Amino acid sequence: VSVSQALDARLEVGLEQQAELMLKMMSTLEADSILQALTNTS
Amino acid sequence: LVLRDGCMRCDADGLHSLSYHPALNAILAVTSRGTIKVIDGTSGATLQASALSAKPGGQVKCQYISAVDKVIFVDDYAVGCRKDLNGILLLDTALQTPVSKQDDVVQLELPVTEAQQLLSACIEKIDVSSTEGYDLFITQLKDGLKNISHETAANHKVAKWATVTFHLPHHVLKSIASAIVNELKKINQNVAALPVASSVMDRLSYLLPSARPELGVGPGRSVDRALMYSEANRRETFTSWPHVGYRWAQPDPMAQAGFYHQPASSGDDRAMCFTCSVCLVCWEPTDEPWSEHERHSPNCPFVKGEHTQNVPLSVTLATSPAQLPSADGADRIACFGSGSCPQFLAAATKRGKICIWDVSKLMKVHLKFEINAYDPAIVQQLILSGMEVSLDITALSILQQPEHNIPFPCLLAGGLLTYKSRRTLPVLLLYSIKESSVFPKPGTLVQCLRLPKFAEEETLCIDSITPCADGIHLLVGLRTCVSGGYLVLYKMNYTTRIVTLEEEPVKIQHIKDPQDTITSLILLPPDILDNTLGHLVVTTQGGYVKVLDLSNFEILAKVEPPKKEEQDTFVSVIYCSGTDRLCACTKGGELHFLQIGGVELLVDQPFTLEILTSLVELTRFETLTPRFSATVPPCWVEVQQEQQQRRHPQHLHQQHHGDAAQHTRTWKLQTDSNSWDEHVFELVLPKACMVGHVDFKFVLNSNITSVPQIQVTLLKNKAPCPFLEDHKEDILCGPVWLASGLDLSGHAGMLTLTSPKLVKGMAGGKYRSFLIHVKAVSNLRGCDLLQEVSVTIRRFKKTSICKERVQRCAMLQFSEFHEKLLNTLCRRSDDGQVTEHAQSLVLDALCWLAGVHSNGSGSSKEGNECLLSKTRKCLSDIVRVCFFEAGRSIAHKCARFLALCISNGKCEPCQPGFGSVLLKALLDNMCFLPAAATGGSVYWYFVLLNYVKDEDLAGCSTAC
Repeated sequence: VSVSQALDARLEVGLEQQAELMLKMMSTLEADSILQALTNTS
Repeated sequence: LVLRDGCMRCDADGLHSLSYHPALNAILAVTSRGTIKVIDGTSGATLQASALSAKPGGQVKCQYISAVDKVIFVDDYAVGCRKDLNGILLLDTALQTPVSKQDDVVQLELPVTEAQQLLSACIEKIDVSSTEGYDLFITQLKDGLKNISHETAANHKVAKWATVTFHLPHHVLKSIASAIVNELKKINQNVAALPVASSVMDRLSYLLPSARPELGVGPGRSVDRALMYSEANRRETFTSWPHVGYRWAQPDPMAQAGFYHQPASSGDDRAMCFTCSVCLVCWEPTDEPWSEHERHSPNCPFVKGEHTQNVPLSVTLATSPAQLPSADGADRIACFGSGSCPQFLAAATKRGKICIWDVSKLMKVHLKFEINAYDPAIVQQLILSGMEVSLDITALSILQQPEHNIPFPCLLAGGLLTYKSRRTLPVLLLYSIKESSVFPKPGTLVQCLRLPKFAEEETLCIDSITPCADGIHLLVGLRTCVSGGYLVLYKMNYTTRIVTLEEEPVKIQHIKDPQDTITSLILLPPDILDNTLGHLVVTTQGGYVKVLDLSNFEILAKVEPPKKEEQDTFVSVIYCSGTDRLCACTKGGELHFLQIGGVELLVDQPFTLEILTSLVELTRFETLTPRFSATVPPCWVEVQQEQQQRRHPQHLHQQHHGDAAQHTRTWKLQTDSNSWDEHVFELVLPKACMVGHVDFKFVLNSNITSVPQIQVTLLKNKAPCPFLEDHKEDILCGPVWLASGLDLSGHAGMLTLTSPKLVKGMAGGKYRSFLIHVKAVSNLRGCDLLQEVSVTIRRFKKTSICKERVQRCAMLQFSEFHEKLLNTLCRRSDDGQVTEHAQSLVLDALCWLAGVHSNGSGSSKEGNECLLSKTRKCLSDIVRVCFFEAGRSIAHKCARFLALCISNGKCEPCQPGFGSVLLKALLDNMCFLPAAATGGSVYWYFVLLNYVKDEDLAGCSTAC
């Protein structure tokens, strides 16, 4: 369901790493959702 | 004025000398009877009590050296050297000399936890009981653990410092250890007591000189496979290594990796392993030893981290037997001293024999010599005054030049020359140390400097020789063999290949009062009192603690001795660098702790680009310290250095990102312990500075599908679940959810802990230590899902403007600053027009604020509700400008800002739905979607809409 990992290691010294993680999880979740819709039609 | 910050009674018989260990936050207090008490640096609890004596009747002195991280305990006969073993110092066998015969009774000091795995192995798995002396060893182990079990319940820090001692003959101990390791071989499971018993047999091997075989480092000599379970033997195998200049084939990483040098005719760089015997030759400079060991033998138990017979370098260097300065052992040590060269230590006897040891590596003799009283330099000084001549050594110091050939280190000895004309003449002696315009041999006198005439007239002797911090000056302390002594300041000469001294002293101070006679002196670093050659703190004979400036010898402060419940005179003083206070001991055994002692706001100024650049300089972070002191529950272990070698190789291990990885401490849980809840991690920082955030990394169990409710908290160390209830005012960051810091992969996860209370907590520079408590809210139970935990502590970046802290407090505190931040971001600024770069600056500062009171997660949270309210007031405009007019980088930063606001909207009690109003703003802004400039802003617009459309679907249904 997840096709992307490995955030940049300059992000964890920043505070907003959780926000960029939730953005990446957001994109992967919606990609999985649209692909699951296209599969679940058949 | 120096204030008395509390007092406790340490000993009834009195105290003699003090020493401090900053890496463990412990004060070593020596009593008048020769016992050393280990006292915690902030709580003051007595962690360990031990009596140390190589022979009965000797006085004990102790000293810690920071650069080699070693503590040296000196009594009347032996010196030795010992260092840290997983958080503790082994004291009871620190002054133990090797024995001569096999039937001699030897002492073995063993820490509590691996004694417990030894007990569990000997009871539940292993039958030895046909071996002689087994029952007395079992009785000693039981009695030691039962005596410690009362001490462990009082405090965790007292519990981790305790040690089991055995008193058995050497043959009984080696037979029991050999039977245990043979039984652990034939039972053949990975039991943790096998490295312990291998270490016990290794220590018994070092405890007898004739039990050690000669090193077989030569062509044609077979090396025994029994001796290579120790890492030190693997280190001394590489003395004839032909690839010294190789980057990764250095002797230390591959002696660490289990490899040894046994050269043959088929290869000079031939290296096999100790436990799997894979044979590797033809080393190239790019071969990492751990990677090649895993490549050529992946089935090796040492590569897989299983319990082998491997005795590491840490235990061997932490269990070094004591060495007498002379062979006979009936000689008393006159004086000892370690100066500006931290790797060398010298001691002197009463007749003039000086032995110099090197304490960087394992404790060994570097140089031995005897001072001749008829040296022609001394005879020249005797002649210049115009026959039985005797000379006694009173002080010692080893000098190194501060950083074509580099000049050699040198030894300085304080001598008291006696002659009949009976007259006493104090002289200073300069000697050469290092092995090789005639080059002087080691142990030869280089310069004999005569003290000025008042020392001969008042019959004085040299009491203390200590180099200054700059490496240019030196102070000499004089006392009577009635004037109270002298303080003489000298200058070193660096004009030639040997460090010499100028004949005329720079400054001389007379101690006229005999009550002001110097008993102890310490030199402070210049960086403490910068809020000049340095500062000097001296305890007097009358009990006064005086603070002196080193440049002019003027009394800056004076502390009177306390009154007995007659005055209780201060004896010795030490400076605790972790807590920035002075520990001073009395003759009554009491320890007294002494402490040395309108603005333009950038948020109020108009926001141009320079002000915003300054603001984001306040927001910026960096790594904090090389290592913070931290101790563990016994179920958690400190990681080996080998895992860090897997993270970063050896040349990257130092002064590189390996330093960035050893700011992190990797801690692994074992499954044998009964409790998997209420695990408390105390985090003692070496120096206080403002903390932006701390890290919390962890690895989940792979088998479990869903994560149960587990809390992580961060606490202050005010006094060193009901544990959270007693410290509910002591929390900085609130109890956060573990699944919130989970990564997109369920196995790994990174929690960042910070709060507004954390960034506003460092008011007086008082928060020296931190606490982490983890709790699972209620087979795998508690923290047993977490195989691993890792903590990284980071600070703010230092900025050039004055008064950073009050501007940070106004940054977190002002609602109006947040309102003008988002108002200049709305581009509805009454003055000027905001550039897009200035907008990105505003997003960086604003989202730093939002992250701070997002990760705070407290109860009241006026800042969180406040910033969420004014972002709901202007949400359509921020969506419009960032996702339509700006570039995709600023749109990306706004996407992270809004996603973090979605994150903190659930902790905030949130009566209007933040996702609903964000959906309303985006559905207001759909009609401008063809008019957008860049495609990435459209993409992040649609990404935010993708999440927030799940609340009201009909809006995007109609509008989309």
